Amino acid sequence: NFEKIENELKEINTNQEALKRNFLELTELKFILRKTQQFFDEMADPDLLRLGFVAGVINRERIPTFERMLWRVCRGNVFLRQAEIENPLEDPVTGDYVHKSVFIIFFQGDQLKNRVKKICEGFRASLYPCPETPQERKEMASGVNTRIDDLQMVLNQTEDHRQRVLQAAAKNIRVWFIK
Amino acid sequence: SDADVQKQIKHMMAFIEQEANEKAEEIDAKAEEEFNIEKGRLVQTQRLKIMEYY
Amino acid sequence: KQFGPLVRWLKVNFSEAFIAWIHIKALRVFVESVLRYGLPVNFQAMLLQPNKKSVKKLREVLHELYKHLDSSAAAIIDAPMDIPGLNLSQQEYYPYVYYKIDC
Amino acid sequence: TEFWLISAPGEKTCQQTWEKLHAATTKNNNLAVSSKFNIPDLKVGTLDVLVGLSDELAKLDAFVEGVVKKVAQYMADVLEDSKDKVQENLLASGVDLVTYITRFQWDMAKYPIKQSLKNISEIIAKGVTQIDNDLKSRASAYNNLKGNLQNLERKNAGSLLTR
Amino acid sequence: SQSQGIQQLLQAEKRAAEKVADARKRKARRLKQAKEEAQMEVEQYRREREQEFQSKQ
Repeated sequence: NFEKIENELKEINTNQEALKRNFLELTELKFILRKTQQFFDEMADPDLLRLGFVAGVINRERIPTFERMLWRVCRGNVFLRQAEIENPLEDPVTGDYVHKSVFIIFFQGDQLKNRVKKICEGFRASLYPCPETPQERKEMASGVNTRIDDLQMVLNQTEDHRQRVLQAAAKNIRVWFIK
Repeated sequence: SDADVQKQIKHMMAFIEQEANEKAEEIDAKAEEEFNIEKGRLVQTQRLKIMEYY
Repeated sequence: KQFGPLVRWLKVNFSEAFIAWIHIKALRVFVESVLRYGLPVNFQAMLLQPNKKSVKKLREVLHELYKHLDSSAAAIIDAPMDIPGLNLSQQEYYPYVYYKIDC
Repeated sequence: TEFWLISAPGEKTCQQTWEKLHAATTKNNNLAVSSKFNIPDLKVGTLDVLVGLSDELAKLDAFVEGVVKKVAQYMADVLEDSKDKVQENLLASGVDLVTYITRFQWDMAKYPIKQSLKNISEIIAKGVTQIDNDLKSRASAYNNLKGNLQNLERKNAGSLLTR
Repeated sequence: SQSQGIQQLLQAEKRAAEKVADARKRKARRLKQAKEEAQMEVEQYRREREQEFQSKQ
């Protein structure tokens, strides 16, 4: 009884962290996917390989230094854009709710790609994969919109299972301890 | 700022223009070279086959 | 026997070595000028020698002049240390392309 | 001595920048002597290629700084008995080093302007590395000869036991 | 306001991509023209040596 109780507790505890991380990642990806189309909101005439493109999210109070460092390392021609993501969102690894800005960078080739990705990783941002075309955007949007709800569902049900089993343990632990 | 935006965009359009120009001229030179050398190849081998025939 | 030939060889070779040095300086200047001021090419650089204790006022006035010739909206004020990654900044920055020769 | 190179970025026309940087500046005050660097109008590669050349010529400058002044160091060390007036013993050409630099221009005869900055920098780097190895060999040979003469001095030095 | 930058960048990318695509099409077309001209010159040599062979006979 003790072995099973503690083992199931350990397993759920461990799995909860991974599910939390993935759910938060997918939430941030969903937000970025949302704002990307607004960034394309000029004129939709087209029905739907030299410019490279990346996107991610940063914390506030970094934005000006980050922007100027990009502008200084890749002088005058790394096209960075950004916008606010209202309401905080937990950092999956840092574990802090903090104000966030979604950001994009466009570049011309491999040499600039290297610098951009390296400076991003140095500033410890979060990129996640991003699309290039409207149908890719819809694919990713649906893929994250199902998975976020799925992971939230399983997280909540498994936490309820934690509650049930932990109540069952606490109801009897003192007698278990004494025995 | 707006000045930065317009100047940066001007520079990027100029550089993509010149990148396209470079690729176009490079493919032009390669197409001409391969035009000449494909003439060489085909003409020479087929003419040598004709040499053997005659 | 050997001192004379060595001095002659070094005399001739320093000329070529330094000419190459300034060639690299010029190519550096051109690439950085294009990047800073994308095409078309419009960079006719200046060679400047500062006078006695002129540096302070000289660079103050140069910065004041170049405020708008190169955007003041970025950099200049401060910068962290970008060690992580392929490359990091080893040079000061200003509203202009600046390089130097240590003759 | 030290010399500065400043972009002078056009301003819609060369004169409206150069004349103001030179004549207007010097007439404002004599804080610096001014001249033109005579940049060559090289063929421009792709922006990605240019970003690669950014690092290439960032490192190359620091490399040649070492090599050329190593040539100068070994020059002085070989000519130690008369290294005075070092600037003339070094001078590439002209009467003075400043006289030389204030007249610099891209030299076609050594390397041509037509080729890409990649190839031109590679050939210049070949020249500089070969200069480095040539120093390491020939200056080392002269150094070994000088050390041999010092061994002779040791042979002629000290008590009669050591001599 | 913000979107026009991305719009212009994407449209310039499209223009450059179409230009280089047309250039590659040009490469292929000129290569096939070279092939055809090679065949025609082979045919000219074949005709001339056909005449020489008949004269020999």
